[PDB]
Amino acid sequence: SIELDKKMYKKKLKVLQYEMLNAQQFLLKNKIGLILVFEGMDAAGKGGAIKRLIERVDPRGYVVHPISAPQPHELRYNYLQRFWRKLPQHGQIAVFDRSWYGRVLVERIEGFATKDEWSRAYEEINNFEKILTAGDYIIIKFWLHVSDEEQLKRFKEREQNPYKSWKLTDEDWRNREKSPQYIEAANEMFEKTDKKNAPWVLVAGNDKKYARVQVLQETLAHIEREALKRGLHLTNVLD
Ligand SMILES: Cc1cn([C@H]2C[C@H](O)[C@@H](COP(=O)(O)O)O2)c(=O)[nH]c1=O
Repeated sequence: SIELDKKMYKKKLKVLQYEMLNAQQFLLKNKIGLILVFEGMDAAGKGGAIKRLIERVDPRGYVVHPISAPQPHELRYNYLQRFWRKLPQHGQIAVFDRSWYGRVLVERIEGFATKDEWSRAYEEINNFEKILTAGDYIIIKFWLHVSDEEQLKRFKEREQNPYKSWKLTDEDWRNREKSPQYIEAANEMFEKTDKKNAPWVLVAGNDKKYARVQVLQETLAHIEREALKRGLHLTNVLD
């Protein structure tokens, strides 16, 4: 595939979003749930890619969960409990903007999880996801990669953006210094939890338009593959 100008990007995006709406109706009709994980550094473009992914999908059929730090009430349970509570029904879509993989990313880097906790978490997470995918759930995980210089450009845009500058803090700037550790943790995560039933898709995120298109294409492709594995064929169930 090639990069496209804005008009052709818009047309390709519109077709892919129609196909995503159709795929949602297909998964609902066949009562197969869909779980999408998004991870990546601050300003990697997770939020915008999610917005394009579900923009034309029926709002009754999905929930986007913006995941932040566990609250004190959530820490009274196992770290996966707050995520168990958010799982979609069969036939519904759940999007996790950050996810249980925080156990092996920010919580590992910041020392919130002990060494034993994050060390054993890879197989705990594999086993959890396998429970779901052996039943009636499809899981895809996306890592949006962004360069340090592109992230810096986006931080400066945010600090000049009246809708976003209130949220950018000195702590975020300082956390940019921890990026090497995050990259190492993400690479170990990829090595240990990239599974056939629950793949990691690495998304080239420096160009937002390409990232949005790729997220849509990869979601649709894995839905079609998993449909085939289940003896079903994705067709147009809209018209
Ligand atoms: C998303 C997330 C953040 N955190 C921590 C990191 C920071 O100390 C704090 C706020 O992070 P945030 O500003 O990126 O949401 O919460 C966790 O411990 N676990 C998580 O899953």
